[PDB]
Amino acid sequence: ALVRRKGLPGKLADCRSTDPRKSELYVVEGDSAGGSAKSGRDSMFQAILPLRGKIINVEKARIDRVLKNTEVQAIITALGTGIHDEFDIGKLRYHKIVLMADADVDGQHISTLLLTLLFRFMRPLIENGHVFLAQPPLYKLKWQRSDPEFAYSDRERDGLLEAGLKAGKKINKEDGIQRYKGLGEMDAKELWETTMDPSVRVLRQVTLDDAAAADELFSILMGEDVDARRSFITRNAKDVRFLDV
Amino acid sequence: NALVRRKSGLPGKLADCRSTDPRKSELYVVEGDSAGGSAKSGRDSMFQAILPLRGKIINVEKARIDRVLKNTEVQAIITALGTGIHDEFDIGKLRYHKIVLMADADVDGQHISTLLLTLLFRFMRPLIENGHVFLAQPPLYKLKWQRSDPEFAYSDRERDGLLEAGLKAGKKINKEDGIQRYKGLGEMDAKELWETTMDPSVRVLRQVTLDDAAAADELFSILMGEDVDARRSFITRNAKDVRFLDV
Amino acid sequence: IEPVDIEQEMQRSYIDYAMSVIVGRALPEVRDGLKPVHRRVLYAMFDSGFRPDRSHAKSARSVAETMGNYHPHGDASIYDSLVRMAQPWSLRYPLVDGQGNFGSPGNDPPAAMRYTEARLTPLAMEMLREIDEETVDFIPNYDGRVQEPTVLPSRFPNLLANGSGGIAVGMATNIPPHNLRELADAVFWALENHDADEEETLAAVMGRVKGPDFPTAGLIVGSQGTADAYKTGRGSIRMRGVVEVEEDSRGRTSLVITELPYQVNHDNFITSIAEQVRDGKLAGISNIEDQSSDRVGLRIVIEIKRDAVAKVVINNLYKHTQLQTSFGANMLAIVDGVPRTLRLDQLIRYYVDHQLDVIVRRTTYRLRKANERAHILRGLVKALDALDEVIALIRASETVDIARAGLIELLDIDEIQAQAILDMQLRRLAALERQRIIDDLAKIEAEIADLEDILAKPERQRGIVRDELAEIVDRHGDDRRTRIIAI
Amino acid sequence: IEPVDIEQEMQRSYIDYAMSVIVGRALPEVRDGLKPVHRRVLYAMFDSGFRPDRSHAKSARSVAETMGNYHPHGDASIYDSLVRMAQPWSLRYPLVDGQGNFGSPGNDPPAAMRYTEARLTPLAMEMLREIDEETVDFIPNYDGRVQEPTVLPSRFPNLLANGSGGIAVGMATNIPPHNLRELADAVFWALENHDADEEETLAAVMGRVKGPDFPTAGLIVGSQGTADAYKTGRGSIRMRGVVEVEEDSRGRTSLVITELPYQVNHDNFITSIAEQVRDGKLAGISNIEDQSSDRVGLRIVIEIKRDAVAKVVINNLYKHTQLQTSFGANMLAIVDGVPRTLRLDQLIRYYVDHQLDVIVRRTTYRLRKANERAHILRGLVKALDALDEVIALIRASETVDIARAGLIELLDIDEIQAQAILDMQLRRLAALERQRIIDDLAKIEAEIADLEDILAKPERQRGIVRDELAEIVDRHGDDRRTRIIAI
DNA sequence: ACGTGCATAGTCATTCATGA
DNA sequence: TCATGAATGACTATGCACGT
Ligand SMILES: COc1c(N2CCN[C@@H](C)C2)c(F)cc2c(=O)c(C(=O)O)cn(C3CC3)c12
Ligand SMILES: COc1c(N2CCN[C@@H](C)C2)c(F)cc2c(=O)c(C(=O)O)cn(C3CC3)c12
Ligand SMILES: [Mg+2]
Ligand SMILES: [Mg+2]
Ligand SMILES: [Mg+2]
Ligand SMILES: [Mg+2]
Repeated sequence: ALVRRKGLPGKLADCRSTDPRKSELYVVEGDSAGGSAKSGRDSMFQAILPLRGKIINVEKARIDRVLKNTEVQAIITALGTGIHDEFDIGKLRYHKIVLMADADVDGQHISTLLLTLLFRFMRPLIENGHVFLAQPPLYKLKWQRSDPEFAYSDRERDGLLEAGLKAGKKINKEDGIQRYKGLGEMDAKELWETTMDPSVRVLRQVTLDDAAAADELFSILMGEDVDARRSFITRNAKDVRFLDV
Repeated sequence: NALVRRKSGLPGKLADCRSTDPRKSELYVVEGDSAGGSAKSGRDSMFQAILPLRGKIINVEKARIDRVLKNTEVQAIITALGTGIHDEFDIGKLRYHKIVLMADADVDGQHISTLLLTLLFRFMRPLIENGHVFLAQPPLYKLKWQRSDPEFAYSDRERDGLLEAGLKAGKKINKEDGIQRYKGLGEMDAKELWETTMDPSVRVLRQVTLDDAAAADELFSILMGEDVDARRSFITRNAKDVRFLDV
Repeated sequence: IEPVDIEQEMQRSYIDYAMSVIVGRALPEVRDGLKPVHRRVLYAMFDSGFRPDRSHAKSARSVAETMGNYHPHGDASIYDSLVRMAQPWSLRYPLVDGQGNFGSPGNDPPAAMRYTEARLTPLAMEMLREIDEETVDFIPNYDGRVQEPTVLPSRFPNLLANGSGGIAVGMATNIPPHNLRELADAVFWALENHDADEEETLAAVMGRVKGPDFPTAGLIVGSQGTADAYKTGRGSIRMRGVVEVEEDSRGRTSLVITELPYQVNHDNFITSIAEQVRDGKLAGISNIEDQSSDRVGLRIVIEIKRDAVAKVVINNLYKHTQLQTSFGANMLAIVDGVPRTLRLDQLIRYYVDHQLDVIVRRTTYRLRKANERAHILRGLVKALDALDEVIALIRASETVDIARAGLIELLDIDEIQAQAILDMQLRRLAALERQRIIDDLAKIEAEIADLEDILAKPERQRGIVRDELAEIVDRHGDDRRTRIIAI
Repeated sequence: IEPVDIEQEMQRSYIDYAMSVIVGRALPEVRDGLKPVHRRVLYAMFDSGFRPDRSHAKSARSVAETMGNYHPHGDASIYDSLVRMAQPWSLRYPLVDGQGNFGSPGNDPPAAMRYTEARLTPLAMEMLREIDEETVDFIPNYDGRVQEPTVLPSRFPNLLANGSGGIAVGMATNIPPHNLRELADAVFWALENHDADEEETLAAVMGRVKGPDFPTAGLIVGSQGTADAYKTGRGSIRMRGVVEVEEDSRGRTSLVITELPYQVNHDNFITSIAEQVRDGKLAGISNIEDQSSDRVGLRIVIEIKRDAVAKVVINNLYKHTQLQTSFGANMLAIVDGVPRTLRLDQLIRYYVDHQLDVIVRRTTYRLRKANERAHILRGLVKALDALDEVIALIRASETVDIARAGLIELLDIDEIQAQAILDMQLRRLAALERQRIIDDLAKIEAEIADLEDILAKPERQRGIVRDELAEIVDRHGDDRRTRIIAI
């Protein structure tokens, strides 16, 4: 068990449960989303750490400069674990680290920067499956009489729309289907019922299979060598759609 | 008497002049970062310095002295003027013999003026007595004639007059672009500020005079003091006749 | 260089500031209860079409439109004012429907402009109802490009309903919010008893407006302060949150606070208790835990020691925290451009007067427009009776001016009416279409008589205010939230 | 809970980000030389009517309109982008007419959004010329509420004219600005010699485009870097400011710098000299004085010591300051959704291709619309020829549908034409108006013949681009600013 | 001394590629 | 290390009146 704040980051909205095994840390993109998350969370088991701006690339940046970064310090301090050789998983204050970013490309980018921080400084967190990715909603179907439905893809949107119409439900063509362009646009209720309610949230657990292969990929994509990254993108972007086919 | 100007121990916001002679130097105390920015560009850097003030100035009549001296904006003014305050006031160390207060023509500019004048009268009174304090009158309108040079007006009356004269003279204005109305110094560019408030051959300045010191002391205390009732009754009593002060 | 005396300058400048702040910034107009920033935001959104019948527009658009046309000030503080009008814990009857993060009753700030969307609420739509029928005076905006309303129709007593708080110069206002249904009863009485004097009117209205009704629910303790505010325009109203004592399996007791008095920051409230316990001020308290969530609302759990009495700790909380705190009522509003402290009957009466004005002006506008339509229709009917001649005339005319000038002479008609004949489509020459013109004339002439009748009968005018308001209250009225108890 | 491998996640996410930045953020479209934010700002202002034929609108309104409809991002950085497009030292041909404080070439920041106004410039109006005539593909915006343009008509070669700089992922662009008149000659040649191969075209275009033309004037030293950039798509162009030696009366020689190379901050430049004289590494300098003003422009006076040679100090300034600095040209642009390094002949050709597309599409749209009106006019003429009959028929109809159906039978007419006859006003039955309908039909049929001719002849299409562009250059073209000198 | 609400924005830190 | 330019906003201080 570990004490919760009521010596940690000022931005951290800690949970109430003193058991790390039961605790969760939502690492959130933006002050707005973090604000809404802090309200819609279950304050018993869920803590919120809002991150502001693009995270520093630990692959490119010098070590000392990374340690001066306020956002990195917030993560390292909140997780309770050390870094590199001074890493001690025993001091992990949350056994669930959920990264929650916008569905847009900049959210994807922030994910890669966080995953790079985690893989380089705190790898065991990934290896032991403590790192997760929350999948935010993209659409909210607002039926005239029925309860509203959330969709996490264009396909699901079309499906839920089709099903509802077939079921005799109706939507306004004005209000209609609200499209989310980021977590910052959501209120507390919406975030709870789509990303934080454990009975409905869509989390993805980050697994690490080939460490050596991962090491190389991280260095290529995140490293200082532009040429390697340039050729990699031109080589593999053409086939990004077919990774899971 | 000459004093060094900052060039690459004075306020960071201060855009000092080049002339080391206070007798020939001027300090423009400006409302807002935008206006101060434009002034810094449109000024004559030889004789004119700019000190932008941000936000409403602290009321030295209400706040205790220690709190006033901790205020960054007051510190900027006191430091830029070079003179001390109260008993340690030394006019010999005055860095500018013209202290031009330049605020928006709007109501909030008037308020900042009273706050600055309250600072000056209470901390550095001799600056007022010796006529080193001035008030810049910003333009309200810019008439943009189709073919002729643009004209500036400092009142509704002057606007009407210049409009009538020009039309009578055969000049013409568009009904779209037409007469631009200034709602504050921040809306002006560098050129406009120069040609209406900073060009010494065209600027409209008012020199602050101090006749009855005891009467001034009383008025300052009523309007700016902690006593609300006195202020309330004063306003209700005299606001009715504000229009007729100069009739 | 012109000389100016410091006394003249100071007096002139400060009075100019004080007066505009008083009349044109900090204090509400008695008729609609709105400050200039409020009125200009709402009208901007209204004119922009950001209405409940369409999806939320980005709130930046409401701010920018307000800035560009009506309110020559900063986008930041304008956004703040818009945000406030959308918070259910700030306004008893929100005027802005906000979509997104608009903050919390605690220290959680609202999201930035970019993240939020906004539109007018249905009640705000009643603030602006028929504003386009010359129901209120308009004046030119800050640069004369466009017109803005001096006051809104305000078809519900918004000042009393949503209240107002404002710091001016030499004075300040602090009007609490009230229950719409109770205010309606007061208005209904004022309309029926339109001749009743101030003494009777105050008694009647005070009986119907039981007291302020805060959006945060809670409690009002006592009746004197409420009575003082309505009779004097000044009064101290004691508020309380709601506390419910819970027992534990061990047998430990805990206090659960689920409501707080109006305008008490939840986070500051918790911090204050924390800072007083650890400091050794509120003994008997064992533990403070905020079990609040978006689903259970406010829920502050105060576990107390075994050697502690629940009411003793509760009384200590009343004494040393804002769990019990007073609302300093000061009924200040602008009346005809002048700040005035008002009795409750004066607030109701001035509002009723505004409504009657709106209804008479609306009627006047409709009557004028009806006559214009009737005037043109009469012209068309004349053309139809001599349609063979009218067409032959226009055809044989070399121009349209010759045709028009001829029509004036042919049918003994105005130029406006003649122009309408010319603008008439061949569609309207069909049998049934000719008939609709006739019936429309008959239709309008009936409407004109109705309208003339309304203007001639103050009884009907009052009846309209009543009926229309009643419809609004039936539709948008809600239960009382703040409970009133005795000492 | 679904499992995902870190390599899969990293590769997909980073590639998705890189591709969007590359194609949809940092790099210019070759056809109009615009990044998405630019295009969306300009179209927002355009659609909002913020044009030169109207007064400057508050810039907040342009930002909010861009933000609310097209660009789902923050108000701050959008305003930055709008401001930059209005600065004469940033854009060689400004696309935004700014009113107020938009900053300076030094460290003086622009005024905040609230203080400034903005509208489109006449040239920006040429970017958007006839965009409403189906001249460019439109797509739905970020939420499908409205349509936005994929590219602008760009009736002058904007990419080369205003240049572009952008940092993407895996690559970056740096295209310098050019003199419009020189670019026009290049285009004129490309149009005349439309069959010329790349080798000839590159030679011809390089002869007419003498080199970059920076808004900040200054000097270009040498020709190799310019040639490399046009032949390779990459090249290092040596820039210099302008220095004028002045001799005082007391024998005090001083260097007067009146121009600086592109993208050199005036204040940073002065600071750099000062700090290297602090740190003695520019000996020979006696005093540094910034005599700049809004009236004389840039004027930095560097008084040098008496035992110092002017030319030695100037070379020292060239070496150790940005008085001489190189422009790293990298001609990267998006071509058909793909990033590509382009030769100067490719940049011109791709632009000419775009212009021809625009003119052909415009012509097609006009031809379609011409046919529609002609189609309706043919109906009207039939009605006029049998005018007596038309009226009698409509009269006897119980509805307008019976009247219409009859008109079809009477004159052998479509449903569209008969409807148009029905919508016709009695105004047009006057003599001159009947004649006007006749002549209008004759006019359109003449226009249709012209339009058909254009589509059938590539010669005319090229001629249209030439003549229209020439008109634009004659009106908005200016002198060269950057002087080109040899080693 | 703190809360209130309408008034009077620059500063702060990263990604990303490239050349000094 | 710095500039470039579109991308990812909270914090900071006064006026003003009034009540704990
Ligand atoms: C809070 O993050 C930001 C920062 N900083 C503030 C200090 N901590 C760093 C991590 C981020 C900034 F120094 C500028 C901006 C901006 O200029 C800006 C903008 O919209 O222009 C947006 N953001 C935040 C993350 C989106 C900014
Ligand atoms: C620069 O002045 C301001 C300040 N401060 C910053 C620190 N120094 C003090 C003197 C003023 C502030 F802490 C907030 C605001 C604001 O919140 C604000 C707004 O538009 O809401 C406008 N301004 C400036 C003077 C107009 C503000
Ligand atoms: Mg986002
Ligand atoms: Mg102002
Ligand atoms: Mg603010
Ligand atoms: Mg920014």
